[PDB]
Amino acid sequence: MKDFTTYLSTAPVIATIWFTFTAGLLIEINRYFPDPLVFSF
Amino acid sequence: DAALPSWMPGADLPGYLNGTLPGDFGFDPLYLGQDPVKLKWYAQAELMNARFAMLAVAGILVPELLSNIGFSWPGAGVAWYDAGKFEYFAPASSLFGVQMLLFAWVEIRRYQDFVKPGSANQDPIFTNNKLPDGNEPGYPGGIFDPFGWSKGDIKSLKLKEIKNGRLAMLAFAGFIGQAYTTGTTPLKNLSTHLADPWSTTVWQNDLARL
Amino acid sequence: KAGNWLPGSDAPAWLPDDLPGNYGFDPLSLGKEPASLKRFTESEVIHGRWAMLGVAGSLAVELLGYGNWYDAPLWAVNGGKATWFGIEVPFDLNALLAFEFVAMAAAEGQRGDAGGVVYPGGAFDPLGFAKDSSKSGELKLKEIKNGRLAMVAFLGFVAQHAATGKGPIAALGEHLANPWGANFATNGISVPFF
Amino acid sequence: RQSWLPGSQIPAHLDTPAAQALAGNFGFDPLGLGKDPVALRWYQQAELIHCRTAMAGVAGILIPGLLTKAGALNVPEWYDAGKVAIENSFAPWGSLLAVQLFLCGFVEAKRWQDIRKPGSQGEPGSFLGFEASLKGTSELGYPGGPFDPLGLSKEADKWADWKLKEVKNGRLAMLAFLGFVAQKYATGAGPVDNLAAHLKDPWHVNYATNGVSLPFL
Amino acid sequence: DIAGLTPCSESKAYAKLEKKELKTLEKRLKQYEADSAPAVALKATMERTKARFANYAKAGLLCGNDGLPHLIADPGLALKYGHAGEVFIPTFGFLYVAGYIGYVGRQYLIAVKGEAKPTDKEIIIDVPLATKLAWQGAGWPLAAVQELQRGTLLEKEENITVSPR
Ligand code: CLA
Ligand code: CLA
Ligand code: CLA
Ligand SMILES: CC(/C=C/C=C(C)/C=C/[C@@]12O[C@]1(C)C[C@@H](O)CC2(C)C)=C\C=C\C=C(C)\C=C\C=C(C)\C=C\[C@@]12O[C@]1(C)C[C@@H](O)CC2(C)C
Ligand SMILES: CC(/C=C/C=C(C)/C=C/[C@@]12O[C@]1(C)C[C@@H](O)CC2(C)C)=C\C=C\C=C(C)\C=C\C=C(C)\C=C\[C@@]12O[C@]1(C)C[C@@H](O)CC2(C)C
Repeated sequence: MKDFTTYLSTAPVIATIWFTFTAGLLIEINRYFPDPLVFSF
Repeated sequence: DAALPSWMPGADLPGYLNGTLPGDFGFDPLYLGQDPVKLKWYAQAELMNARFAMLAVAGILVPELLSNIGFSWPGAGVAWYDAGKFEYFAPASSLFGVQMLLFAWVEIRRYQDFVKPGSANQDPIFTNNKLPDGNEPGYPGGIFDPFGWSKGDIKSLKLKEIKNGRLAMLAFAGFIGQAYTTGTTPLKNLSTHLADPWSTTVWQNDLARL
Repeated sequence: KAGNWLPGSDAPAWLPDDLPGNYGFDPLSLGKEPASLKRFTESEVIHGRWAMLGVAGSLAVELLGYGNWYDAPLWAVNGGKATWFGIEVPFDLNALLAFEFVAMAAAEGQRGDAGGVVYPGGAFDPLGFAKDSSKSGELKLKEIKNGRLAMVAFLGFVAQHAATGKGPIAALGEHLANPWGANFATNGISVPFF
Repeated sequence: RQSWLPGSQIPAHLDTPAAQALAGNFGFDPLGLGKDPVALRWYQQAELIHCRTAMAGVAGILIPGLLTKAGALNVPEWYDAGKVAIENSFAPWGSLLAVQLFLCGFVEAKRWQDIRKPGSQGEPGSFLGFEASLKGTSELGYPGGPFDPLGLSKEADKWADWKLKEVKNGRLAMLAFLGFVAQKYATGAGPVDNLAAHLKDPWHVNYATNGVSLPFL
Repeated sequence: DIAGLTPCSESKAYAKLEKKELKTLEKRLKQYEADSAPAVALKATMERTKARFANYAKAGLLCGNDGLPHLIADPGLALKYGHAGEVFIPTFGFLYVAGYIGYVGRQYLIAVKGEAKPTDKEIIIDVPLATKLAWQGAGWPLAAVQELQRGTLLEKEENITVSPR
């Protein structure tokens, strides 16, 4: 499955995975630390 | 290695300990004396801690012994861990000051001997006085050997010195530990162990203390 | 080469034997460079002469009864009317401060324009004791040794006063009254815990 | 090889002769910060200054802390000692910091110009003869001379291990100061009191049982 | 008291807005039973609202006449009056991450420039290389400064230019 993992390394798939990751990280940060208007913690 | 004595018969000793130092039984399981410079330092450190610990265990026991026998000192019955609170002609302040000045002198002399052997074998004032040439660091001799030893017997005596000194260092470690755990004097600990040795082990006392 | 400062320690190679006061004491190797060493040789004798005068004065002001060296300048503050041997002097702090600036500026500028001069025979050797001879070398050694002793003694003045608050002679009397209850170890300053 | 990770691939810039001479080289550079030899030199200097400063400061924290836990002193906690010392002082903290920044900027600018050109402060005529003793030594960060009174750097037998002891105790002390900071922010007590509370109940008094370090646990 | 802005802990419009939002939420809550899924949701929303207002008033935020928190962008006013966490601290917090992204992408470009087909290493990402560089880009400020001081961050006049320069 060298070719399949080459496909997963393509720009659109890697972009989808990375932005799902970034968006999920931000979403979980905003779930556990809701409404962060200022850096106070 | 060789057929020398060993702290563990049959154990493959490290090798850099080859009998040239007194009390060489190959015991270096941490390999602290692997480098010969560190070994040259640790030999003198062992000698010094040993001799001071021998003096210390003497000056802790024979006062305890002379007090339990029933002789009269002003400083009798005062524990070795309480002799600092004792009152003397001078406060401990001045005593430490004088002690540290005098020990600066003599310990820097000893250190000059260790750095450059054969250098501190002469007086500042009375140059007619000197220590005999050919001595080693840790074994000055001369006025430090007035009763006339060191003619023969010297390896036997160095082995004896370092054995008694290791025993005394262990004894002082034991004085500290026993006075911190039992809170009493060491010979009274001996007496409480000889009263009933089977109910006064360290295991027993430490289990009862928790 | 007069002395060793550490019996057994062989002397540094940058300290010449012809130097008055050479015991081979340069463990920091400050005088390894010859120009540095020349400046230091002049500054040592200067510090030492000034310290000899200073210790002589701090001892004479107290042995004669006019207080200690530390309390002498408290006429400028705490009032006025400077005194000398009991004779009050008609100079306030500003006048003598300015005259000292002027006079010492003239003197030390005349000394600095001379380059490195530490033994200026002539107007400073009227009684003719040093002509670069055996006696001159011996006397230079005596001068530098008394100067080193006086520097140590003035450092002792300062430290003993900062620790005790007494004068030199007052502290000496305290020590002679109780050599073991009155020393550097018995004040709560020099040794940290006691 | 004495690596930080025995099976790691050590970066090639820490295996060079110029880097294996540095004290405490265990191949730790996972971010590649010293791939530039000039940057590695500058960061070795930074490591040495941080390590010596941290050693001095952590000693001044926990040695008097241990001595006031043992009654020999009454030094306040390191996070309280500034207020206490400035309320007994002759000067406000502003003038103190100003004098300190001048006196430290002087010597640190001298050290800076010695880093820029090694052996440059020995330019004759700069100081008053003392510049002679400010050339440093062959190794940068190890100036010697007046900074070496006891002459322990003049061996070439204990020198590598002296270096190693310095850098290792210094890395340890840097970690110790970071730990002082974190333990104050997470416990509100002193470092020696933190050690005591851990030694009286290790399995329920640690960073896993404060509410700060592991909010999820 | 920076620009006529009152703290949100002392402003009455801020409390009015809090109670207004809570009144909206409870007027929605009155329609459902005690513990419904909508009731649970609205109670959680009310708790989040109260917590948000408490946490904004606790953070020393300044409020206007409308009772809304206003941020202080100026360093010097933010650091004098304790408003550095509003715009000043998150400024460097952002710049760290943005330089992180840029430095990592830059290092990836420079690393794939060496290959025979650098273009196919850009549509098909070298994921191990990219992850290595993403992990070691945490020290991007120091590495960027040291690359700036060597003169190797910038290209010289080998860049291409139009005919009138
Ligand atoms: C450029 C304009 C802009 C700006 C400045 C902001 C700024 C903000 N928005 Mg707004 N927003 C914008 C555009 C903008 N938004 C747009 C266009 C939309 C419509 C799509 C929105 C919709 C929107 C909503 C709906 C919400 C926000 C929220 C927020 C806040 C987010 C706080 C947060 O998530 O903490 C995150 C805190 C961090 C510390 C994250 C930093 C990132 C990383 C994790 C730091 C690195 C740490 C470490 C080094 C990582 C190690 C490696 C790792 C892999 C482990 C903040 C005030 C939220 C809020 O509460 O506002 C008050 C909110 O609910 N925004
Ligand atoms: C320098 C070494 C060092 C030492 C000896 C200690 C020791 C201690 N710490 Mg501190 N700490 C350190 C560094 C250190 N810390 C650093 C660098 C941080 C920041 C990450 C912290 C953050 C921290 C917090 C937040 C808390 C402690 C606490 C404690 C105590 C309980 C241990 C614990 O909960 O895990 C310590 C937590 C860690 C994350 C481990 C960091 C250890 C580092 C990696 C160095 C030591 C590792 C080394 C290989 C082995 C020990 C060396 C030692 C023999 C010198 C204990 C007295 C707790 C306490 O006060 O309990 C009373 C507590 O709440 N520490
Ligand atoms: C010089 C060696 C030496 C000797 C002869 C003693 C003797 C004694 N100890 Mg002490 N002790 C020592 C060292 C020594 N100790 C050291 C180094 C420590 C620190 C860990 C202690 C800590 C300690 C505690 C905490 C207690 C004792 C107690 C005792 C007594 C009972 C024995 C016991 O419970 O097991 C203790 C045995 C050990 C801790 C093992 C140490 C063995 C040493 C290192 C080597 C022994 C040398 C040799 C192989 C055998 C002896 C030969 C010769 C002396 C005849 C007894 C009087 C107890 C007591 O007070 O009784 C009333 C008690 O509670 N000891
Ligand atoms: C202590 C001192 C210098 C000490 C220097 C030492 C130890 C140097 C040691 C080393 O460098 C070497 C040698 C070699 C290196 O390799 C090693 C080290 C170790 C680094 C100078 C004092 C120098 C002291 C001097 C110059 C004192 C002058 C005093 C005066 C003028 C006093 C005046 C007054 O007291 C009166 C008269 C009346 C009062 O009322 C008014 C006043 C003004 C207070
Ligand atoms: C200087 C220092 C501490 C100095 C402390 C001082 C002066 C303390 C002073 C005081 O307390 C006293 C004395 C008394 C108080 O009353 C007053 C104050 C003033 C408070 C700490 C440095 C502390 C520095 C620290 C902790 C640095 C840690 C760095 C690390 C871990 C770096 C790791 C890496 O960079 C490498 C090594 C390689 C990369 O490839 C990978 C990564 C991981 C990035």
